[PDB]
Amino acid sequence: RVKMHVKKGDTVLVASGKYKGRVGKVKEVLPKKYAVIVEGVNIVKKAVRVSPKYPQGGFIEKEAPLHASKVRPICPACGKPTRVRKKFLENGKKIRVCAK
Amino acid sequence: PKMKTHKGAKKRVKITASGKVVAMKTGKRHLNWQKSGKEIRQKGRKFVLAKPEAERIKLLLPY
RNA sequence: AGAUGGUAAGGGCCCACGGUGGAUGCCUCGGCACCCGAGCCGAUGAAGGACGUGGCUACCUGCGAUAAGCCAGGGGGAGCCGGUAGCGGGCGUGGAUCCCUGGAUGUCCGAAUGGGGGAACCCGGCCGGCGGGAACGCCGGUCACCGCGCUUUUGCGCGGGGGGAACCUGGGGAACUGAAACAUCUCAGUACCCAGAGGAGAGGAAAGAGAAAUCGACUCCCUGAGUAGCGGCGAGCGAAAGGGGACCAGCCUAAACCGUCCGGCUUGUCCGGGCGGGGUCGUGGGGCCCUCGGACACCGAAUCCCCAGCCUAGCCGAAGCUGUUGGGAAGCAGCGCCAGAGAGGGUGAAAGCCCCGUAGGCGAAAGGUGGGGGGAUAGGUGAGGGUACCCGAGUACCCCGUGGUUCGUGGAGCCAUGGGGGAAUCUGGGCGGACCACCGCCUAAGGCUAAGUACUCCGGGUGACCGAUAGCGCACCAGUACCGUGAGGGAAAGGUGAAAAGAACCCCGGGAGGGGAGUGAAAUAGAGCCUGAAACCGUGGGCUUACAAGCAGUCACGGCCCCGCAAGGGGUUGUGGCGUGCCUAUUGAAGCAUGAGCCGGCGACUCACGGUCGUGGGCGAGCUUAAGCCGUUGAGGCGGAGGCGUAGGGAAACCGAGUCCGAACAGGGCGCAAGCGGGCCGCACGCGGCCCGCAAAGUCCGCGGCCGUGGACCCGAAACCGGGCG
RNA sequence: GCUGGGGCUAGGAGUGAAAAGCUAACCGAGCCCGGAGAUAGCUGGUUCUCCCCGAAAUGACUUUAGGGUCAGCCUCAGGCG
RNA sequence: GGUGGAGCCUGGGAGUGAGGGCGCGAGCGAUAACGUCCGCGUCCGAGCGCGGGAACAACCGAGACCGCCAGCUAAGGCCCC
RNA sequence: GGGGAUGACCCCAGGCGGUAGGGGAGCGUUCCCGAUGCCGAUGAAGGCCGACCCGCGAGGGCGGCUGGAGGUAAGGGAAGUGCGAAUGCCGGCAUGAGUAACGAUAAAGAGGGUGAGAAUCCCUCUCGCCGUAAGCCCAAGGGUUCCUACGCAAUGGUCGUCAGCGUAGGGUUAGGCGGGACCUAAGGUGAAGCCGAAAGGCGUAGCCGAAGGGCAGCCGGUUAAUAUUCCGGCCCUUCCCG
RNA sequence: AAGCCUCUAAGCACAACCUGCGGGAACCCGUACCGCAAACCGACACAGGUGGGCGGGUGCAAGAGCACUCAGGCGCGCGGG
RNA sequence: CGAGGGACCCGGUGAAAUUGAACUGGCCGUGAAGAUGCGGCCUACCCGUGGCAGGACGAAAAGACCCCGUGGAGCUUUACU
Ligand SMILES: [Mg+2]
Ligand SMILES: [Mg+2]
Ligand SMILES: [Mg+2]
Ligand SMILES: [Mg+2]
Ligand SMILES: [Mg+2]
Ligand SMILES: [Mg+2]
Ligand SMILES: [Mg+2]
Ligand SMILES: [Mg+2]
Ligand SMILES: [Mg+2]
Ligand SMILES: [Mg+2]
Ligand SMILES: [Mg+2]
Ligand SMILES: [Mg+2]
Ligand SMILES: [Mg+2]
Ligand SMILES: [Mg+2]
Ligand SMILES: [Mg+2]
Ligand SMILES: [Mg+2]
Ligand SMILES: [Mg+2]
Ligand SMILES: [Mg+2]
Ligand SMILES: [Mg+2]
Ligand SMILES: [Mg+2]
Ligand SMILES: [Mg+2]
Ligand SMILES: [Mg+2]
Ligand SMILES: [Mg+2]
Ligand SMILES: [Mg+2]
Ligand SMILES: [Mg+2]
Ligand SMILES: [Mg+2]
Ligand SMILES: [Mg+2]
Ligand SMILES: [Mg+2]
Ligand SMILES: [Mg+2]
Ligand SMILES: [Mg+2]
Ligand SMILES: [Mg+2]
Ligand SMILES: [Mg+2]
Ligand SMILES: [Mg+2]
Ligand SMILES: [Mg+2]
Ligand SMILES: [Mg+2]
Ligand SMILES: [Mg+2]
Ligand SMILES: [Mg+2]
Ligand SMILES: [Mg+2]
Ligand SMILES: [Mg+2]
Ligand SMILES: [Mg+2]
Ligand SMILES: [Mg+2]
Ligand SMILES: [Mg+2]
Ligand SMILES: [Mg+2]
Ligand SMILES: [Mg+2]
Ligand SMILES: [Mg+2]
Ligand SMILES: [Mg+2]
Ligand SMILES: [Mg+2]
Ligand SMILES: [Mg+2]
Ligand SMILES: [Mg+2]
Ligand SMILES: [Mg+2]
Ligand SMILES: [Mg+2]
Ligand SMILES: [Mg+2]
Ligand SMILES: [Mg+2]
Ligand SMILES: [Mg+2]
Ligand SMILES: [Mg+2]
Ligand SMILES: [Mg+2]
Ligand SMILES: [Mg+2]
Ligand SMILES: [Mg+2]
Ligand SMILES: [Mg+2]
Ligand SMILES: [Mg+2]
Ligand SMILES: [Mg+2]
Ligand SMILES: [Mg+2]
Ligand SMILES: [Mg+2]
Ligand SMILES: [Mg+2]
Ligand SMILES: [Mg+2]
Ligand SMILES: [Mg+2]
Ligand SMILES: [Mg+2]
Ligand SMILES: [Mg+2]
Ligand SMILES: [Mg+2]
Ligand SMILES: [Mg+2]
Ligand SMILES: [Mg+2]
Ligand SMILES: [Mg+2]
Ligand SMILES: [Mg+2]
Ligand SMILES: [Mg+2]
Ligand SMILES: [Mg+2]
Ligand SMILES: [Mg+2]
Ligand SMILES: [Mg+2]
Ligand SMILES: [Mg+2]
Ligand SMILES: [Mg+2]
Ligand SMILES: [Mg+2]
Ligand SMILES: [Mg+2]
Ligand SMILES: [Mg+2]
Ligand SMILES: [Mg+2]
Ligand SMILES: [Mg+2]
Ligand SMILES: [Mg+2]
Ligand SMILES: [Mg+2]
Ligand SMILES: [Mg+2]
Ligand SMILES: [Mg+2]
Ligand SMILES: [Mg+2]
Ligand SMILES: [Mg+2]
Ligand SMILES: [Mg+2]
Ligand SMILES: [Mg+2]
Ligand SMILES: [Mg+2]
Ligand SMILES: [Mg+2]
Ligand SMILES: [Mg+2]
Ligand SMILES: [Mg+2]
Ligand SMILES: [Mg+2]
Ligand SMILES: [Mg+2]
Ligand SMILES: [Mg+2]
Ligand SMILES: [Mg+2]
Ligand SMILES: [Mg+2]
Ligand SMILES: [Mg+2]
Ligand SMILES: [Mg+2]
Ligand SMILES: [Mg+2]
Ligand SMILES: [Mg+2]
Ligand SMILES: [Mg+2]
Ligand SMILES: [Mg+2]
Ligand SMILES: [Mg+2]
Ligand SMILES: [Mg+2]
Ligand SMILES: [Mg+2]
Ligand SMILES: [Mg+2]
Ligand SMILES: [Mg+2]
Ligand SMILES: [Mg+2]
Ligand SMILES: [Mg+2]
Ligand SMILES: [Mg+2]
Ligand SMILES: [Mg+2]
Ligand SMILES: [Mg+2]
Ligand SMILES: [Mg+2]
Ligand SMILES: [Mg+2]
Ligand SMILES: [Mg+2]
Ligand SMILES: [Mg+2]
Ligand SMILES: [Mg+2]
Ligand SMILES: [Mg+2]
Ligand SMILES: [Mg+2]
Ligand SMILES: [Mg+2]
Ligand SMILES: [Mg+2]
Ligand SMILES: [Mg+2]
Ligand SMILES: [Mg+2]
Ligand SMILES: [Mg+2]
Ligand SMILES: [Mg+2]
Ligand SMILES: [Mg+2]
Ligand SMILES: [Mg+2]
Ligand SMILES: [Mg+2]
Ligand SMILES: [Mg+2]
Ligand SMILES: [Mg+2]
Ligand SMILES: [Mg+2]
Ligand SMILES: [Mg+2]
Ligand SMILES: [Mg+2]
Ligand SMILES: [Mg+2]
Ligand SMILES: [Mg+2]
Ligand SMILES: [Mg+2]
Ligand SMILES: [Mg+2]
Ligand SMILES: [Mg+2]
Ligand SMILES: [Mg+2]
Ligand SMILES: [Mg+2]
Ligand SMILES: [Mg+2]
Ligand SMILES: [Mg+2]
Ligand SMILES: [Mg+2]
Ligand SMILES: [Mg+2]
Ligand SMILES: [Mg+2]
Ligand SMILES: [Mg+2]
Ligand SMILES: [Mg+2]
Ligand SMILES: [Mg+2]
Ligand SMILES: [Mg+2]
Ligand SMILES: [Mg+2]
Ligand SMILES: [Mg+2]
Ligand SMILES: [Mg+2]
Ligand SMILES: [Mg+2]
Ligand SMILES: [Mg+2]
Ligand SMILES: [Mg+2]
Ligand SMILES: [Mg+2]
Ligand SMILES: [Mg+2]
Ligand SMILES: [Mg+2]
Ligand SMILES: [Mg+2]
Ligand SMILES: [Mg+2]
Ligand SMILES: [Mg+2]
Ligand SMILES: [Mg+2]
Ligand SMILES: [Mg+2]
Repeated sequence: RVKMHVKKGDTVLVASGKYKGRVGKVKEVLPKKYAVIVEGVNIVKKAVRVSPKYPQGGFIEKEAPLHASKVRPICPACGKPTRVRKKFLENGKKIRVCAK
Repeated sequence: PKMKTHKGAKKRVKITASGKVVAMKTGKRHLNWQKSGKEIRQKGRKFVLAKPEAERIKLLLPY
């Protein structure tokens, strides 16, 4: 029942992947496995012909997730991105007076 | 638990200060008729040899 | 005439590579023990189950025909429709999912309770409703028993039945063992069976204790103390008083006297009962009468009210970047930052500054607790004299038979009594251990009482606690599969990868199974897949065996092969020589005495309380803490109740460097002083005793040997008893 | 006489045309749990290495001879010399 | 005389109390037993470590700390194994 | 015993077989102080080797291969601390061994079909066996084992395309059949009552209790699976209403 | 013992009971398959045991015995030399 | 002597108790007194298939006979209570 440190929507930045740093838009969050699938790691995952949604022989489909402890959320005009604060009349996320 | 003093030993023998065990002589209580003044008289707290190392073991907590 | 090489159906040794096999190494979602918080549920239907519910549902879990749920409130703020995938669908800032509280429904069984019943089924009575509804079915209320109050009988309200890991009280109650048999005794009033109540229970305000004219309810810990004592005086069992502490609360009622009503009836002047005032005592108290008077002032709940606080949801909460090896940085290198936070865990690896939280501070609409703190009420408040009316009836007391206290019949008290006899009401009684007198203590024959103490189903934190043969029987869909009619017994079974990125696609093959290709840091990391040993089964290479006899080995010579520049070394035995497996039990084993098919894992001399001896320390005629109290929650002090020894004899009285045996200074047994480091010359060589070894002299702790009680180095009976199942 | 169905009888007890048979495949007193980790002077087992010394199977006694207490034999530590 | 894992005293700690063979002094036996039970000594047990006796614990020699492709000897042998 | 630089380093003399035992000195494993540390992807624990080095040793270092994330000095402590034996236990794999057996001596043979694969599956033609059953109908008992379709992961004492084996979908239709809304026997429970420390044990009336009594159904067809139930004919019973 | 036949008590005799004539209602469980075996009990597709009924024909005097054979099934789930 | 089911061969599935490792000859002696393993002599190329059971003091059961245990039970009596 851990919540997240990012929202759905809000722009997030990776830190400790195979690639080191690119800007993406988090879709989706998935807090069950605690792993975001933002835009970065395309995967070559195999898929059987049975259905067929791709009627030749395909070998690539949807995505692969990345662990949420790697990523960090940016404030939209700053370059600051590492910290979190809350609690001004509504639980937002504001650091270094950058908006959510 | 804490060991118990052998009450037969406590009522029969008396240990002295320097480790010696003092107890009476036998052959006196039941029949004393056909005995001389020597054999009646010489009941004079005999000493026990090499058994007091197994006799002060049950005269143990109060000695 | 002669002779070495040589043949390997097959074997043996060594080396390399595989398969079966799942030990070791590493992690935990796990249980184990300690600490506290907390501790009953339930006819307004408990604990626990049967059955069913998901669009499709096998199971687990949550729920109950309103059925992975509904309504209200609070938290929470962006993902959801449980584990849990897959097809197919719709929800959310107009606050979804999730957590907590209060509600509603809650089929059927189960105390089961309308009745029957072989539990999860069947059949009903009365009152209303529905189906065309008379006959048939369904739904919503009520209908079991017992004890009380009202109701004169009818009936209406209040409780109880059953279960609960451990604990407690009462009523019954063993046997093996120990005495190296064994019947009294111990085990033991323990295991076990029944009853009720509890968050504790029991006990509790002296007819007490026991020697001091003393203490002053009760419970628990340490002492006293293994002491006094009991015991075939054997085995062994075993206090109490007092003290230091934790806690501290004391009360209610009958009786004598009085008012109402009812009952018997001589309706007299009295008896019997329930209510209202009146009393709770040993300094004797109290009823009635007289005097002192003033309470209209004070105390105060264990009852009730409110509230601080705690619990059932949670929230805020400081501080970092760059480059390199690599797939991955958290490592490494540079410059920094925070700290009331450098505990832990996760993050492709090893992070205070990536995340969750630890430091610290906030948080209750609603429901429980509220022993803590403020208020109210019930209830208590006094002295002298007279009277001798009352102070707990088959009861005290006596006798016989009994249980408990250490008390087993002994001199046998006291506490309750199964039976027999049997009173008194303060000039009456009980106790101070047969008993008598004196002197002291207390009022029995009615009842209640929190706090301190035991235990953990459950919640969390800790651990020189463990790591899938460990740990609870179960870390896993376990009290399950399975065995037994049943009581009951009772398992094994964790690990791919950072991310399934779980191998699309081609080929052989019926499929399975793979060979390629590809993802992947690794595919001998391939789906019960981390590391993957040994026994075991094979494949390939070197040596040697078809005229040699041995618990199979060791030594020597030589041949062959392989390393090393060489010196040298490693595998094999053709021959020579020498040679009776391991352990136990034994006078004696290679033994035709026992155990062992092989490999991997589990396992056998500890611990509590004490005694003796030795050793390392501290102190020394002194040493020394226990229980408990005060402190951060990995920190210590306080706390001389107590114990050993300093003087010992004697059975005790009693005496004391002496005691006892005894008339005795005869004599003897117990102890006694005999001097170790010893400048001690104080100036008298009697040296009195000194710098001075921490010792004659002992205590506390540690570490070892041994011993007693505990199961006590482990395994293994034939049997006995209690409760039940057949 | 044989047998189906519903029952009753049980552990020092039941039943038995009587063997001490049967009582859930084993009955001179069942089975399950608990006391109970009962007891066993009676078998077996008891796990790393090195060094120093080194036994005894004898005597005196026990409802006792296959086990014991003391002495004898051995070792360690402290003293005598 | 004898300085030796000789003795004496105290304390701690076990084990042993089924022994057997050989020579002598004996008993029972049958002057039989690798038979039973004592004493005097040794050995095995505990030296199944070694050489000889063909092989064998007590018959003889000898008391194995380890190593060497060194000698001398004890008992027993010198025709070959 | 000595040189006594007290040397815990070397000389001299003697000794060094050994069970039960007595004593002394060390090695290894789990965890803890040291540890808010050190080592570790340039590779930790563990596994396989070494003809390497040190040690009289239990062993410890160093080198190579595999492995993928932990280990921990020096100096000490606490033990659930060292295994080859217990007709020990647990798990695996051997010998027995390609050996016995393959389950009544009722009996098989042949031609086609399906299928990759047929002595074993389906059809056809012969032969044999039971036929007071080795046939049919019920009650016990068992609980989907019944039928169809698709398959051989496992099972069938061989194979198997078959299966009483696995997956999925269907299938049990009652006023008259058997039970309850009817009754009762043995026996059980049990108002009243009796007895017993408690649990409880007897027990009238009444209740439960059956392959016992009573009660209204016969024939034929239908499916792959239901039949005295569904259907066709035909006959009855109970209760209520006018 | 109940259904059913008959006589009555309280009660009712505008009720109640019986026979006809027409119209309605009839509830809960079992129901497949094996059921003398491969599906029951025996750890097994086990040569064992399992209650009731039909259980034919021909010949032996008869008969549920014997021999064969209708309807019905079966060749026994390892075979070939 | 003949017949069938096994035994024997082949195709398929394929255990079991036992088991220290074994490269396991005979005789004569020794050894705990009944030798494949010890000593001497003789025989024997290695490995199998079918059969006999004389040996491995072969297997099963920790002798079921006897003795001991101050073991435990069943039974008897003028043994005790
Ligand atoms: Mg990087
Ligand atoms: Mg004392
Ligand atoms: Mg070959
Ligand atoms: Mg390999
Ligand atoms: Mg291997
Ligand atoms: Mg495996
Ligand atoms: Mg009620
Ligand atoms: Mg419930
Ligand atoms: Mg469920
Ligand atoms: Mg709100
Ligand atoms: Mg809000
Ligand atoms: Mg989901
Ligand atoms: Mg989908
Ligand atoms: Mg979906
Ligand atoms: Mg939407
Ligand atoms: Mg809300
Ligand atoms: Mg909602
Ligand atoms: Mg609720
Ligand atoms: Mg309801
Ligand atoms: Mg009921
Ligand atoms: Mg009932
Ligand atoms: Mg009505
Ligand atoms: Mg109506
Ligand atoms: Mg109507
Ligand atoms: Mg109630
Ligand atoms: Mg108790
Ligand atoms: Mg009692
Ligand atoms: Mg007894
Ligand atoms: Mg005894
Ligand atoms: Mg007692
Ligand atoms: Mg109760
Ligand atoms: Mg109760
Ligand atoms: Mg309490
Ligand atoms: Mg209390
Ligand atoms: Mg109480
Ligand atoms: Mg009380
Ligand atoms: Mg009182
Ligand atoms: Mg006290
Ligand atoms: Mg006090
Ligand atoms: Mg009154
Ligand atoms: Mg009053
Ligand atoms: Mg309140
Ligand atoms: Mg936060
Ligand atoms: Mg933070
Ligand atoms: Mg970085
Ligand atoms: Mg960290
Ligand atoms: Mg850093
Ligand atoms: Mg906090
Ligand atoms: Mg309350
Ligand atoms: Mg309080
Ligand atoms: Mg009076
Ligand atoms: Mg008495
Ligand atoms: Mg009394
Ligand atoms: Mg009495
Ligand atoms: Mg009295
Ligand atoms: Mg008295
Ligand atoms: Mg009183
Ligand atoms: Mg707990
Ligand atoms: Mg386990
Ligand atoms: Mg493991
Ligand atoms: Mg069963
Ligand atoms: Mg790649
Ligand atoms: Mg692969
Ligand atoms: Mg591949
Ligand atoms: Mg493998
Ligand atoms: Mg697998
Ligand atoms: Mg891993
Ligand atoms: Mg593996
Ligand atoms: Mg080969
Ligand atoms: Mg020759
Ligand atoms: Mg040759
Ligand atoms: Mg040789
Ligand atoms: Mg051993
Ligand atoms: Mg011996
Ligand atoms: Mg042997
Ligand atoms: Mg042998
Ligand atoms: Mg033996
Ligand atoms: Mg054996
Ligand atoms: Mg004197
Ligand atoms: Mg004297
Ligand atoms: Mg002195
Ligand atoms: Mg000690
Ligand atoms: Mg019979
Ligand atoms: Mg019994
Ligand atoms: Mg009897
Ligand atoms: Mg009888
Ligand atoms: Mg029997
Ligand atoms: Mg028996
Ligand atoms: Mg036992
Ligand atoms: Mg006992
Ligand atoms: Mg003894
Ligand atoms: Mg020696
Ligand atoms: Mg001795
Ligand atoms: Mg000495
Ligand atoms: Mg000596
Ligand atoms: Mg003896
Ligand atoms: Mg003797
Ligand atoms: Mg002798
Ligand atoms: Mg002899
Ligand atoms: Mg002789
Ligand atoms: Mg000797
Ligand atoms: Mg020998
Ligand atoms: Mg010789
Ligand atoms: Mg010898
Ligand atoms: Mg020597
Ligand atoms: Mg010479
Ligand atoms: Mg020298
Ligand atoms: Mg010399
Ligand atoms: Mg030695
Ligand atoms: Mg020894
Ligand atoms: Mg461990
Ligand atoms: Mg490093
Ligand atoms: Mg490497
Ligand atoms: Mg480790
Ligand atoms: Mg590998
Ligand atoms: Mg152990
Ligand atoms: Mg083993
Ligand atoms: Mg065996
Ligand atoms: Mg085994
Ligand atoms: Mg063959
Ligand atoms: Mg054969
Ligand atoms: Mg054979
Ligand atoms: Mg055969
Ligand atoms: Mg045949
Ligand atoms: Mg054919
Ligand atoms: Mg054909
Ligand atoms: Mg054809
Ligand atoms: Mg055929
Ligand atoms: Mg049935
Ligand atoms: Mg079955
Ligand atoms: Mg099935
Ligand atoms: Mg088919
Ligand atoms: Mg198959
Ligand atoms: Mg098969
Ligand atoms: Mg096919
Ligand atoms: Mg079928
Ligand atoms: Mg099927
Ligand atoms: Mg009925
Ligand atoms: Mg009805
Ligand atoms: Mg009835
Ligand atoms: Mg009746
Ligand atoms: Mg009856
Ligand atoms: Mg009855
Ligand atoms: Mg009854
Ligand atoms: Mg009937
Ligand atoms: Mg009938
Ligand atoms: Mg019809
Ligand atoms: Mg009648
Ligand atoms: Mg049928
Ligand atoms: Mg049918
Ligand atoms: Mg039949
Ligand atoms: Mg069967
Ligand atoms: Mg068969
Ligand atoms: Mg059969
Ligand atoms: Mg029959
Ligand atoms: Mg004729
Ligand atoms: Mg005829
Ligand atoms: Mg016949
Ligand atoms: Mg036919
Ligand atoms: Mg056939
Ligand atoms: Mg066949
Ligand atoms: Mg067959
Ligand atoms: Mg046959
Ligand atoms: Mg064959
Ligand atoms: Mg011989
Ligand atoms: Mg040999
Ligand atoms: Mg020979
Ligand atoms: Mg034979």
